[PDB]
Amino acid sequence: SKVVVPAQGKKITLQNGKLNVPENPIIPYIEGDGIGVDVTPAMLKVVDAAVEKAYKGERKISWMEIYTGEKSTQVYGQDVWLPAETLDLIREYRVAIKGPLTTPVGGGIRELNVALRQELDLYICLRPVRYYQGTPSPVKHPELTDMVIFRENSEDIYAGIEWKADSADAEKVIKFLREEMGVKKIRFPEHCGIGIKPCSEEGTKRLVRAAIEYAIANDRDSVTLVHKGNIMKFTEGAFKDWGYQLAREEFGGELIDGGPWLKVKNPNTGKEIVIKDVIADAFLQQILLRPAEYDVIACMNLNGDYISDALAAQVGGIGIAPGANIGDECALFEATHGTAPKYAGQDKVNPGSIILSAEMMLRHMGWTEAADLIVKGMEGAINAKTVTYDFERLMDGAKLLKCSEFGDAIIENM
Amino acid sequence: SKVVVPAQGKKITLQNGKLNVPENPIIPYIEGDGIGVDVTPAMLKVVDAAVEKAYKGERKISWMEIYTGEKSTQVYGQDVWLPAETLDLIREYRVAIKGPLTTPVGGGIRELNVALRQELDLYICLRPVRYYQGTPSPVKHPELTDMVIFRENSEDIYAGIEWKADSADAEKVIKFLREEMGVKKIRFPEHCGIGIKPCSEEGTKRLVRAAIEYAIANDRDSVTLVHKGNIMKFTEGAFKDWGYQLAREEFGGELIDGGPWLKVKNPNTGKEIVIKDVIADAFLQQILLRPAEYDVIACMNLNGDYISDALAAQVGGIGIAPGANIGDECALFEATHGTAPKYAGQDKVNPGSIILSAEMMLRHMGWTEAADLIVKGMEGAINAKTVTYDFERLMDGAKLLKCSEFGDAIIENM
Repeated sequence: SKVVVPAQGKKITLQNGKLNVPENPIIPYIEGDGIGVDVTPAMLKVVDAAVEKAYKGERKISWMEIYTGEKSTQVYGQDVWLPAETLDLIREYRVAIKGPLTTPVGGGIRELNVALRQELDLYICLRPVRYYQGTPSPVKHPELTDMVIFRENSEDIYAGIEWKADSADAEKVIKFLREEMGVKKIRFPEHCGIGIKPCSEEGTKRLVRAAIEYAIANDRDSVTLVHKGNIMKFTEGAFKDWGYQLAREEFGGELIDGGPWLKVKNPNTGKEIVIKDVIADAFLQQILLRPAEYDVIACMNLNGDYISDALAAQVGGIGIAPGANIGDECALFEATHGTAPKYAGQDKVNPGSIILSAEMMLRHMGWTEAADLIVKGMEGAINAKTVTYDFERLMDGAKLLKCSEFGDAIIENM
Repeated sequence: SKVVVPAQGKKITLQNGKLNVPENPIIPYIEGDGIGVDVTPAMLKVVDAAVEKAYKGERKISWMEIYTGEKSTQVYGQDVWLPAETLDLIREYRVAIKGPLTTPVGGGIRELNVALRQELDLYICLRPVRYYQGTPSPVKHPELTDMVIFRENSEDIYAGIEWKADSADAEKVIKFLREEMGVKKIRFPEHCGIGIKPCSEEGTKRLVRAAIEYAIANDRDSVTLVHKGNIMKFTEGAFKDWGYQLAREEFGGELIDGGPWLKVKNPNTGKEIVIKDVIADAFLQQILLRPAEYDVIACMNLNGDYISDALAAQVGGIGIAPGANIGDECALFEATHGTAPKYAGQDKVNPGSIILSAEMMLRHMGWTEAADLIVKGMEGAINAKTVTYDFERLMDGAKLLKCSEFGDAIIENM
């Protein structure tokens, strides 16, 4: 209704589990708030150059701007932060990419990134972190890290089922918990905010299934379920049990003797994938001390949020960390950083995150060659020390480029 | 009843907020399970040598062994993992130290470390991490880290208020949540485990008060409240608001203009303590990228657990990280690592954690000189590269000592 759908261009189609991508697909993009106005132009220019170079003119993307966050209120009116048509258009065109969003405070509105993932049921948050050679790192051996995070997006404490201290509602659930449930373990029942943490079997088995399938399809060495189940037995503990169960029941998992770890034989390479588990807090230490020991990671919402943020900081990739939200009907690729309002419009921040999320998009669409050209450009720009301010500060001998220019460095290294 | 209270020795007394420590105080200790049988002998020998050297014979500790975990079932019978008298004796003698505990699986028993902290209301988990010069680290600059963690011990998802998927109980609370509360946001209400997360005002203001007071008493530069309140508004968000509020209301906090950060003037040094906040997941990145920016840390149960584990791994201190649990009536000092059953009895693990927790104990008792001798011994053993297997693997030029011998290295560097 305020989106202009492209005259040339054809919708991607879902023909039962498989995307059928036209040569001129319409891809919806949300520019983003803040520095989105800087990074999104740079991504449109490098994805274009990459599909121009890979398919020699045969394919072209028809970008269609859709609206969410702050820009959605300048186009549809001050009150609408998430238009209902954005959810239909992402549903309909199947794959979309987006910049960073601003959620307002003061108006009772919940975190718009999380609202997109729950409203479209994009239950997989997929976060790949690997080291790009030559990026400044705080650790000794960033190159030992190469992990793929499968974070459950639809449940956990992150669902935002909670009530305010001294509200009638909070009072009412605390009364129910103490009188009807007999909970004698709330230290201070007065002035007490209450959060609900759900974990279901359908919720963990659809995420863990997507994680093992990723490991078979890409011959990864292992799947680690990380959880905090020694303390949260019936949610985090339930997640680890349901994940091991699904590996035995659907993938023919077998004990590496005495257990608890399982072997899954890859039906294609013949190799064995170890299914193992480690407690979340010891895991946060393990990724620093022994990163080469881990590979595909499956976890719940909150843990996945922390794991991905920590891992991305150790490889120097806070501003180049890619991400996707995948459900059964559509996928939403995204810049994983914030809107950084100070720098907005100055053309200086790293467009690295949204560009590498675009390579994940291209790859997901089957346009592997275009996708490969973007990570070739990336490795080359970085190695050329021809870099944006956030990497140049920490580097000796770098050439400082604006955000737009780093886009052009990616195209020149293609 | 099976504890033998020492014939010589006198009880520490609480004379309203202040400990009055005798020259021969009786200190209860729980040996611990696993490697506790190795590390606890080493701590008793170095604390002894340190109070022998500091006060030239005038003071002596009268150790009284009390029982919890696996050793409690060999002494009181197979069923009793936490004797009710252990809670009276810690209550009564005011300060205790303990080794690592085994919680059993299969018998419905909750994590005994957490049960001690809740049963005695030891609401402060205090975790100091600093770098000891010359220890192997995975990061470039471990010396930039010097933080003190104030972790809330009595509330959060850690209280273990939860029910099993498909239990009558879980069914009943999900029915209450969907019908009486109108929650339309549980993705999968069937086969769904439910955890409760409480956060109260009394719970966060008593922990944050202990954190600011620590910063005034030790002239630390800042207090950072780390929370995940952009998503959990009424618990994590409540914690950050109640912490800022208590800094304005009880410490005369003032805006560093426009806010949200506050200044507290130290009533003794005249210096200003900045009270600030950072979101938990960005914090996990910040401690790696800019550790020198942070100092005293206040957080809820789970976040504090992760923060302390991550920070201890970056300074190479997973096996020498000290910890205390402080309430108003007693304090429980502890080895923060696990029981490591493989190595138990082999006299080879690092006694570093329980020894440095003993220095915190000594310090808490007012025996500052004895406490100072132990960290002098520690710095010296490490610098001498006269070290236990866990540090020696990673070091070039080290001398490998057994667990007992490293105790003696600490005494020889005193």
